[PDB]
Amino acid sequence: LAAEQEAQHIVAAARNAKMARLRQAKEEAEREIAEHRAQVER
Amino acid sequence: GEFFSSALTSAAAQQKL
Amino acid sequence: MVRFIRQEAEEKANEISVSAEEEFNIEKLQLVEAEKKKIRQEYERK
Repeated sequence: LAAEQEAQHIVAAARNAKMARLRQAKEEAEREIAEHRAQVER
Repeated sequence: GEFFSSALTSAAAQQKL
Repeated sequence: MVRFIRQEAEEKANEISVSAEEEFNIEKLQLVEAEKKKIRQEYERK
């Protein structure tokens, strides 16, 4: 049915979205630490 | 098994279930 | 009706995903603050 079919897609994509968002957020987060380290190195 | 098709039709008409 | 409840459950899963993403962003900020702290400590030692 529509109820059975619809719920599966978002639930399946939720884990992938969480993983991708976590990886991306870490990606720009490490940028701040790298910039601080570069300023300290300069 | 006989009423599976009717149940599918009823689920389609009426409507994590 | 039933599709509404199914979409509500799917949106609850998506909201759990979004909350995990936000918590991971906060954790990444804390981890890179710790990285800045250890970098500052090692740079001061150097």
